[PDB]
Amino acid sequence: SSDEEFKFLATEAKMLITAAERLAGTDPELQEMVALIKKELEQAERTFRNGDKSEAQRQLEFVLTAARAVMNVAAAANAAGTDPELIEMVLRILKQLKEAIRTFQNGDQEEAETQLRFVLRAAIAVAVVAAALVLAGTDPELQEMVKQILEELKQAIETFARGDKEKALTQLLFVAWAAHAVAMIAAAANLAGTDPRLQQQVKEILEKLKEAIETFQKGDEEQAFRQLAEVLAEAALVALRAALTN
Amino acid sequence: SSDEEFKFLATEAKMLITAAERLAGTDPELQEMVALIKKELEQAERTFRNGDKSEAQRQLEFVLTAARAVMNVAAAANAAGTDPELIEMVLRILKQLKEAIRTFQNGDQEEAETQLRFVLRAAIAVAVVAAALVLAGTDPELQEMVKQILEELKQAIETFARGDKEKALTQLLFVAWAAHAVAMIAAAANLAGTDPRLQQQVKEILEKLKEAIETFQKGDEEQAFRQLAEVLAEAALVALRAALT
Repeated sequence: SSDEEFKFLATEAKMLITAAERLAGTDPELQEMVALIKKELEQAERTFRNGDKSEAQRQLEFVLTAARAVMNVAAAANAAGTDPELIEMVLRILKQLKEAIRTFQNGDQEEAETQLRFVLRAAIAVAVVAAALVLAGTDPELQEMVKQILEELKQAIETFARGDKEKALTQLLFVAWAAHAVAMIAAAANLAGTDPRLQQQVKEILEKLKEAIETFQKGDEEQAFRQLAEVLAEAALVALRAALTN
Repeated sequence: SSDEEFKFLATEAKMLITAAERLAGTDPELQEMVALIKKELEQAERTFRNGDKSEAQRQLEFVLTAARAVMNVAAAANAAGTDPELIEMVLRILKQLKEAIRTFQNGDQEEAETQLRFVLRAAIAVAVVAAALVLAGTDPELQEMVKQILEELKQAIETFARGDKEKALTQLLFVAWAAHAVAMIAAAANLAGTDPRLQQQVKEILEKLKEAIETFQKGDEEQAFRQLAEVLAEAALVALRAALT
């Protein structure tokens, strides 16, 4: 569609791969996925130099989203440490990413792009959840919430594999925001320290997040999504307040 | 065009509007921009009920990108405080978002969508730098680095305004990853605390990022982008190490 956009896409794609290669470390599964996506990047470059440029761009745009996914998965695998629940989720997201790449190579591009839209959001959510658990430290209330978000992401991935992609997409949207909220609450509690004023505001916002999850599980989706958007804003503000004290 | 996709985009777009309203506070310029995007959202919902559902989704997909940009701008202005450099970039990005919305309303949808590609990424960048400045505290090296990122972002906005959209997008891409790098390094410096061994690693990684920016300013973009990509991974790894102590 444009030579200028191709070079721009190729530059960021190599950047995601370079970071993914480093974050993958010694894990053979992460290294295999990065090399697989890297070979798809170089295949799109040969097609741009030789054959169809508009087709090479569509392959590059797919490669870009796969590179960002594998980089978040690799970052999630590092922060996950030895937690089996997080490690298990990294494996499920990796397998679905590999299947989507095969589906794109096979020619079913619409299905593969539909799959990666779900895979990319799940990869970012598990990275944010993994960082939240690390930031939570030894706080039991924070670890319980992070574990509660993890199982919700597990149900969304399983619902997607069952066939109901629409319901799984709605659940993954809720999981993605609840993950971003708990990561800021955990960062707030870390930055608060021994300050009793900020540590009290963290518990209150943490209670509002649990209520938003309970609203989603009950059935009121419209009210649950509104409650979560409010919790995320408050979590960012309390994290800003705590960081200003340091 | 799909009904389930439209309902999905509308739910997410309302989430961004809701969060942007709280982050904007009493800012009259921010709340006005949120209200304009919110009215475009409701306009897309009315078209979905009474007219072309395919055109309503195309409008809603533009609204979603605009709503995510105004949320990051509100978060940036909230975290920026009275910082004049960050304030200056906030209204410049806010101004560009306004023109792109009026462009979409005039019928030129392709030019408006190309504008939001620059505006959204710039809005996320200025929000990350603003969070990096707060995490920096009084650290002069982290403050100087944050200012260096903001200068590159200023050049990218001005180059985009002067016509060369290609060069501006390349610099804005560098600005975005460098912004994410300084935020993780500043978070690592905060999480390290009084650990001299960890602060040396944070200090050295900050220097590797400074060298990456100098390679970009020298003209060698290819090597500068690889260096920035390597620094970003190292910044994420040192913040994890600092958090585990």
